[PDB]
Amino acid sequence: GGLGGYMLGSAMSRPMMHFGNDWEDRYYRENMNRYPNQVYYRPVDQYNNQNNFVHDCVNITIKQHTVTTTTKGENFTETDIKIMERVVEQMCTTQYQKESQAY
Repeated sequence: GGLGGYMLGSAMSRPMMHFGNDWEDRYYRENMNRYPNQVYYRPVDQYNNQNNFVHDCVNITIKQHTVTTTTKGENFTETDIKIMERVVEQMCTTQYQKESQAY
């Protein structure tokens, strides 16, 4: 992620997400193309519970996406970070589910 050990998953379909209010739903519809469609992570063998994996997958993926987006001149607000937190969490979850069923 700038220092080693993370791997990049295949791209996943962006989910329909409902955020519980009109303004965030509209915001989401308009801004969702700006958020990742793939996750960075560390091998599944290296975590105790899916909970950690997910937590880690999320901060690292988002932080790296933030460096590549920022270099390009545009910035994420706190709302961006919040939403990104949720959707990257679901995607990391699908990723854990997928990598662990390696049997």
